[PDB]
Amino acid sequence: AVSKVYARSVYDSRGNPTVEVELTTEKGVFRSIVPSGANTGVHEALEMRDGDKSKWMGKGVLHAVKNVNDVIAPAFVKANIDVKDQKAVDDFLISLDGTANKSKLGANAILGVSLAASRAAAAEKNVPLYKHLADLSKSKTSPYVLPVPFLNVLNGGSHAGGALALKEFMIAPTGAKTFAEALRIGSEVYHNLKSLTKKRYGASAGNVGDEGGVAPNIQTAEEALDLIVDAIKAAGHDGKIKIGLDCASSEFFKDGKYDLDFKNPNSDKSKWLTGPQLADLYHSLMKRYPIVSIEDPFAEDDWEAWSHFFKTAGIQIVADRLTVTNPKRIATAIEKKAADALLLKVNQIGTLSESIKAAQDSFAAGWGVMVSHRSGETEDTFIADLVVGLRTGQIKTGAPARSERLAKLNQLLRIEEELGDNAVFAGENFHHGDKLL
Amino acid sequence: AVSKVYARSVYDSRGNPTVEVELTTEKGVFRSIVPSGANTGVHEALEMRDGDKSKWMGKGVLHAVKNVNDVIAPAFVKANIDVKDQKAVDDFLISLDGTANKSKLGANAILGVSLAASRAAAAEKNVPLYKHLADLSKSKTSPYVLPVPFLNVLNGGSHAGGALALKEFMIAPTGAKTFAEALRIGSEVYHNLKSLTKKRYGASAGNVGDEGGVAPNIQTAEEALDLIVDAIKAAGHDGKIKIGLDCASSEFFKDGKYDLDFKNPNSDKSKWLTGPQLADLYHSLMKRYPIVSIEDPFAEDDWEAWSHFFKTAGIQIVADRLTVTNPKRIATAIEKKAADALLLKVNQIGTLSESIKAAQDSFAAGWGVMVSHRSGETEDTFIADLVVGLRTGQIKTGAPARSERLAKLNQLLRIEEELGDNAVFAGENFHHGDKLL
Ligand SMILES: [Mg+2]
Ligand SMILES: [Mg+2]
Repeated sequence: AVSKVYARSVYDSRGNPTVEVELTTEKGVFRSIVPSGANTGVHEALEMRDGDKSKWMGKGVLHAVKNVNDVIAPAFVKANIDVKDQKAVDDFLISLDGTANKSKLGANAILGVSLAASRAAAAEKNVPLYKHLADLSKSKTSPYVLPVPFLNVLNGGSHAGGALALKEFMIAPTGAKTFAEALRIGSEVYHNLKSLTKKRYGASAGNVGDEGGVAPNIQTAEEALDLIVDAIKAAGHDGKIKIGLDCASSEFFKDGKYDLDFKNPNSDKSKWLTGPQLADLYHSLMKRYPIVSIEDPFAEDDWEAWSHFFKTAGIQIVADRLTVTNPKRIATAIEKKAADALLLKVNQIGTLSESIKAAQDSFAAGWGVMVSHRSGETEDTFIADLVVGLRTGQIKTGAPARSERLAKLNQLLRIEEELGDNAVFAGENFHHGDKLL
Repeated sequence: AVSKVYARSVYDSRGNPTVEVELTTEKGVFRSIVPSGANTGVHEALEMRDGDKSKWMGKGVLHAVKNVNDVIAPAFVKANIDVKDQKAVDDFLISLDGTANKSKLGANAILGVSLAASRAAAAEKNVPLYKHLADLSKSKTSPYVLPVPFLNVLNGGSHAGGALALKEFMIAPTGAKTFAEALRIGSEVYHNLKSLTKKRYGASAGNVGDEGGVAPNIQTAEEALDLIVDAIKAAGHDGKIKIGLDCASSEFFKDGKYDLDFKNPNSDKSKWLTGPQLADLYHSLMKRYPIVSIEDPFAEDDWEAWSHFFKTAGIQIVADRLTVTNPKRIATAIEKKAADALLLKVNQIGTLSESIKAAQDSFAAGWGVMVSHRSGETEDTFIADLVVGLRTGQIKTGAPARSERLAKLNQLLRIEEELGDNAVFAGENFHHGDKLL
C-alpha cells in the first residue's frame, strides 16, 4: 500500500528547518511535520542537524532528509508494511536505525514516517485520525474526553529579559463546561494580559515569545503571577481559571545546585540552592497562587529532589526532561515516585508506538498525561488528534496566539463539534481524564 | 455537486475569532479560513463583528457564521452551482447579499464560500489549486512563475514603542536563484537581525510582532534600515537582498498633513509634513538603501500626493489602502497614475472573482501585483496557490517566523518542488512577473 516515502525541508515557527514527510498510498498523500525544541532534554532521541555553519547557521536537516529518501524510503516501500499495524511500522523503523537513541538515522528522520503512516491508516480505515489513535492505544471512545488546554500566557527563563528564572506560566480553564468555552475565556484572559502588560511594561512588552505568550522584563515568579492573577480578575474569570507552571529547572541546574540568577553573569555559589531550598520556593508559590500543575520543578537526573518534593506537593507534578517520553525512564520515575504526570512529546522518543506505550505506562501507574507541543512548532495538527485519541484530558500547545498554536486549538474545536454528545470536557478531572466514566 | 456549506468560528493568529467555511462535494470536504486586518481601510468590504463586549471583547463572528449557515448555505445548495465556474459562484454570493460593500451578510461570510468553492473545483478537475487558479485568471502555465517573498523582519508604526512611524520593513531576496534559496537566505538575514537586535536593544527586543518581525523601540527609519543592512551583511547576502517598505501612512495622516511623531501625544503640529516634504524623506531613504518597493507612502484618499510622488519614485509603488483590491478604485489609481502595483488582499473585496479582476486590471495597465496576507492570519495557505496561479512574481506573507506565515512559505516550497522545470523564480523581474516569457 505505501508506494512512496518522501522527505523535504520545511520551516518551523522559529524559521528553522525541519523534516516534512509525505507517504503516498492508494488512498492519497499523507504528510507529517517534525517539531523541534530548544535547550532540549539531554536524554532525548537524536535530532540530527547538518552543522554546516554556512547555511541556516548550522541548523539544516539535509542529512536527516537524505536518510528518509535514500535509506528509509526504499526499505520501507519494499517491506510491504500494513500501515494500520502501527507497531509493525515503528518496529521496522526502529530496527533500521538500530541504536538506543535513534542516532544512526535521527529521530527527526524516523518520526515523520511513523506519524504519516498513522494518517494513511486512518484514511484506509475511513475514520478520523483521533478515532484511529484511540484504536491504536485501546482507549475508550464512549464518551471521548476533550482536554483542558494549558495555555501559555507569559514566558520567563533563558530567552526573556529580566531575572525571572521559571520558563512557562500557563492558564488552564478547568472550570469551563465545554472546550469551546475554555478556549474563549482563555483568549479573553490572554488579551486582558497583553493590555495590562503594555500599560505597565511599555508598548513593546506586548510582543510575543516563541510559544505566543508575552515575555517582558520580569524579575520574580511572584511578579509574573500577580500579573496573571490581575488579568484573570480583569477578565472576570476567577474560579474558572487555574494556573500551571513549567519551571524548566534543568536550565538553571549546575554542579548539583539551582542558580535562579542563572542569567546574571556573576552568580554567587552561596545562594545556588539545594533541592529542598528550591522546593521551599514552590511551596510558597502554591500557598499564594491557584497553581494546579508544576512541570520540571527539578533537573533531568536529580531523582532524590523529585522524590522528596513529590511526597507532599499535593498537586499535579509533570515530568518533561526527567522522562523524555521514554518508557525506560518513565519506569524509573514511577518506581521512585518522582512525579505523577508525563509530558508527552512524540519527538523526544521518535515514534508514535513508543509514545503510546509511554502514555499507557503512565496511566497504568495512575499518572496523568499532558500531550505537548514543542517550542518550535509547525502547521501540523497531529497532537490535537492525539490528546483526544489518548483521552488524557489535558494538552499544552501554546498561547492563543501564533497559528502553530491555534492550528491545534482549532483542530480541537472541529473535533469537539464533530463528536457532539459523544465527547465530554475534562474540566476539574484533567489529571485523570482517561478514567472519566 | 455541492451538498453542504457549513461555517464555524476558529481563532486567527492574534487569538481573535474568524470565519472558517467547509464545502462538501462528491470529492470531499473543502475548507477555507478568512483572515483579518488591523485598522482596516475605510473602503474595505465589511468585516462583520458581533460587538458583544461580554464575548471575545466584542470581536465575535457568530453573526457572520449564522449568515453562512442560515442564509447562504440553503440558498447556495439549492442554486446547483457549478463550482468550476468561479464567476457564477461569486455572482450568486454577491447577488444574495445585495449590497455594494457586502454589509448585509459580511465579507467574512462570503469570502469563505468563494475560496472553498475554488478548492472544490480544483478537486473536480483533478488539478492542483494553483493550476485551477491559473485557469480562472487565464494566466500562462508554461512556465509558472514562483514569487519573490517580501519578508517582514522589523516593524514600527502604531503598535510598536519608540517613535518610528513607518509600519513594515521587509527584505526581498530578488537575487536568489530559486524560491527555496530565497527562503533560506531570507531566514538567515532574519535570524542575524534577531540576534543583532537582542544584542543592541536587550533580550526582550527579540520578541515578535503580529507578522513575526522584531519590534524594538526604534526612533528613526534610518536606525531601522541601518540594522537591516547590518543583518544582510552579517548573513553574507549583500546585493542579493533588497528592501520593501509599508509606510501605512494613513495611520499618521491628520488635518491634510503627515505626523511622523504621531505616537507622541503632544506631537508638534508645525512639524507635520505636506506630501512633497514627506516625499523628500522617501527620496532620501530610496537613495541610501536598497529599497525596491514602497507601499502606501500617502494616505488612502490623498490622491494628489500619490500622483505627484509616483512620477518621481523610480521604483515600484504599491497601493494597499488606496485601492482596497477594488477594481473601481484601481481604475481611478491607473487613471491618476498614482502607483504601479496592487497589494491584493482577497478579504478587502470579499470574493475570489473580484480579486482576480483586480489583478487582471492591474497587469493590463502594466502594474505589478503583490499578493498579501493580513496581519491576522491563519493556517490557511490559499494565497500561496493564488500568487503562483496569478503568476505575479511577488508575495508578502510575513516574517519567516510564526506558522500563519510559514504555512504559506512552506506551501510555496512544495509547489516549487512539484513543478520542477516547469516553474521559474521571478527574481529581479518580480515587478513584471506576469510577463516573463
Ligand atoms: Mg518543559
Ligand atoms: Mg499595507
